[PDB]
Amino acid sequence: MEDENILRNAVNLQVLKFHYPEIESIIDIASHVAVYQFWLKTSIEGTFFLVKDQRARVGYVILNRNSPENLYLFINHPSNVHLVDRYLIHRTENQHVVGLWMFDPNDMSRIFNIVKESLLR
Amino acid sequence: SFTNATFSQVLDDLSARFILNLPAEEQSSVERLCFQIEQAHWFYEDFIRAQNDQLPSLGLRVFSAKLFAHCPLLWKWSKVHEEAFDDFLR
Ligand SMILES: [Pb+2]
Repeated sequence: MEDENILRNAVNLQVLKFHYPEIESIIDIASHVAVYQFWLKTSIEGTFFLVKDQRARVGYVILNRNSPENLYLFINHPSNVHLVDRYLIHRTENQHVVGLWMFDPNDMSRIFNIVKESLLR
Repeated sequence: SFTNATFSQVLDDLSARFILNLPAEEQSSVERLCFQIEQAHWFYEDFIRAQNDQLPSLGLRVFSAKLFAHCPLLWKWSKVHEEAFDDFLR
C-alpha cells in the first residue's frame, strides 16, 4: 500500500526543490512545528521537513503558513540538538539557539532520534 | 520564487504547505480540510498574487475546484471523500 506515500514524498520534494534547488531528499516530516527564539514566538510556523542536500548536509525546512518567508537551517553536529522541556532546542556554534515547538509532543523524541541517526557515523 | 512560477507550481506549493501533510488526528475531517483549503486560498490571494500579477483572482469554490482537479490524491491523503466535502459546502 506504498504508492500514495511514494507520490506524496515526490510532490513534497518537488516543492522543496522549487524553493531550494540543492535539496536532494526528504529524511522525514513533522506536521506542525513553530519556531521560537529567546522564549518568544517568531512568525514562522508550518510543516517541518528534515532534508538532505547535495553535499550530504542534514538540515530542515519549515514551509511557512503565516507568510511566504520560510526557514531553512542546517544541523551541523548531532550534539547541536537537545530536548529541553517542551522545546527541541537547536544550537549553532556560539550560542545561536532556535527552539522548535512540536504540536504533538510525540514528534520531539521522534525527530530527535531521526536527526541523530541521520548524522551517525 | 513565486514570481515566474506557473499556476501548476503554485498549486503544488499550496498542497504541500497546507493539505498534504496533515497529522493523523486531523485526517478524516471535512471541516479541517475545508479550513486548510481556506488558509491556502488566503495565502494565494494575499501573498502569491502580490508576487505574480498574471495569476487569476479566484473565489473559494473555484479555487477548491482547481486544487482538487490538479490532484485527486488530496482526498486520499486527507482521508476525506469528495461527496462529503461537497455536502458540507453545498
Ligand atoms: Pb473549523
